[PDB]
Amino acid sequence: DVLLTQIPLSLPVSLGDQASISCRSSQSIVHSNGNTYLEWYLQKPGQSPKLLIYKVSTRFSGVPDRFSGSGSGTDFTLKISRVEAEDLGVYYCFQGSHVPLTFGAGTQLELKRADAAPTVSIFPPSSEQLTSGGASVVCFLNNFYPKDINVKWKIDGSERQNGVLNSWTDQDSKDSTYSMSSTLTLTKDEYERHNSYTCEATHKTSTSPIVKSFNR
Amino acid sequence: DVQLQESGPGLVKPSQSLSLTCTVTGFSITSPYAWNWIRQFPGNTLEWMGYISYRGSTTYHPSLKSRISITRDTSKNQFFLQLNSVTTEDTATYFCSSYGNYGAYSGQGTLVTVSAAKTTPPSVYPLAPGSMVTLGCLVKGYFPEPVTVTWNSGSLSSGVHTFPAVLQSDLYTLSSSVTVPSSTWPSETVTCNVAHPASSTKVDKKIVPR
Repeated sequence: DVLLTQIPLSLPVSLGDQASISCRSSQSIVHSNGNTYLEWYLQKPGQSPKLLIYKVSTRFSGVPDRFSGSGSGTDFTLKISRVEAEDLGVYYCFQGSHVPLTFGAGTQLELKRADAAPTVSIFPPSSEQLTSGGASVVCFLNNFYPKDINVKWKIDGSERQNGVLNSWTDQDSKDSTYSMSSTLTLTKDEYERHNSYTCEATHKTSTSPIVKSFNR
Repeated sequence: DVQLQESGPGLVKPSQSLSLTCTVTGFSITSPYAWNWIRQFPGNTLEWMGYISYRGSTTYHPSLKSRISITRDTSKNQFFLQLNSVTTEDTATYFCSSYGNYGAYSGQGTLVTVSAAKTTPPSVYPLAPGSMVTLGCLVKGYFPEPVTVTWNSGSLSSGVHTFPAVLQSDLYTLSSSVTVPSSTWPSETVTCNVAHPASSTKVDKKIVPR
């Protein structure tokens, strides 16, 4: 199998800047007929991947001229001369030269912005849930940048990792930030035999976390 | 003008076989070159499964070859995917795609969930706190995907964050938050609207102070 290696996997850019994504072939992608079936797809959030460039440098119908593609042998490049907001998403290189036809891992093209600390919100279990013998403690770490943050839960002075499930949103179309939700799932009995519930936003520390808590 | 459209059961039990249909309009499936099936794993990687040429000959991914069959109906202008001993690991968005000198066209994709789980309605929990105020909603233990979460029937949108569903264990869970001015809550009504098509569920949950 031909392995396609994409450099970088995350590309932070400012609107109007140049952007370049590289696709490196683990072996030659020249088909038995002489053509190189190297393509670039763009997948916008909520949408399917759509072709931009095919046969290394041929633009597809309706693709702007800011998108160009180049390469030879084992190194191919996608260039975006001037980044527009509609251009954000995941860029995949694909080879159709040798079976099995393979794709790269994808390159998240992202909007660069100033660092923002998260808005940490902790919520005790809802009384409706306790009625069924479950107790979910919910925490939101909203509107932060970049993704260099983590959650830490503490129950009565001890870190807790079991029963924790995290979920991340894509880059926000409002302000280019990120958000995540963390859920600590306990039985009603587990919840009722502890008092202090802490949620923390941590960053390679060194740093002082943003702490939110409640007493039961 | 040119359009490819996937259809088929969006839920299959492990060991059973998935069958998908691609209906092409705009041009004949008899036009060069390849008529492909591709899949995108949950929040993930794309894998090319195989193709049927404009002349009816097939080429498959060597890993899939043994479980896979791609056929067509030139009269109906449709091509088909059959994938045999399905596993929880075959849960993906399946796309039908064409390729020629014009480039390529794709379908919108069809999500196929491979599970032994039974249709479960969600439990919707209002999340109130213990200048700006954040409220939440916990949509726990439903099956299958999807649900639709709104706040105040759609009239809130601005400071809303709906989080992707996490799968544990055979059931999905998701949360949503809304951040409104303190002058607005509890003075005005903030409601969480959750709908689960698969179980004809439509819950409205008022966020009330504790």
